[PDB]
Amino acid sequence: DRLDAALRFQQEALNLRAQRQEILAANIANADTPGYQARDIDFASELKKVMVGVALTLTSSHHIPAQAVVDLLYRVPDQPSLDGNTVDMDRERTQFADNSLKYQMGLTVLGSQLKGMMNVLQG
Amino acid sequence: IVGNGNVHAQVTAQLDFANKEQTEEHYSPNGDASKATLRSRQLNISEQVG
Repeated sequence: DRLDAALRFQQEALNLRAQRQEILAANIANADTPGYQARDIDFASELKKVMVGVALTLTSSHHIPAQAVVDLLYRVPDQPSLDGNTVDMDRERTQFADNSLKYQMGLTVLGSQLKGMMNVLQG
Repeated sequence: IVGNGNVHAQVTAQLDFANKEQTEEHYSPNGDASKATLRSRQLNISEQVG
């Protein structure tokens, strides 16, 4: 559908921001686990990958339709801890706040596009 | 062989005067993968060994 193509980029950006938000909050929650590595995703490359499948064929009514079913990069440690935990509070707190801001911005842009498509139709 | 008049026979017949109509449907079994005909197949396999 053409409607999907217009809203594909913002939807994928919003979903990627939510996933990275979950990853950052997991990094915050597991700050005290000894031996836990701080993981993160490269937002731009994954957004390229998602932006850049074959529903199985249903011959009749009984035939069952096809059933549907990111890469994590390690953060470079800054300070060496003794328990092997590489999670840094300041870095991930700033990243968490930034991801929240960008999620809000994506919501704003997507809502503006939908509202414009709506006022085009209203009449 | 027996001769004219040296044989007598009589026949009785139970007949069928009942109108019957029948429709039969048969499906060939496809439980064996060798004789199974397929149109679409989705096989998702995952093995996360730790």
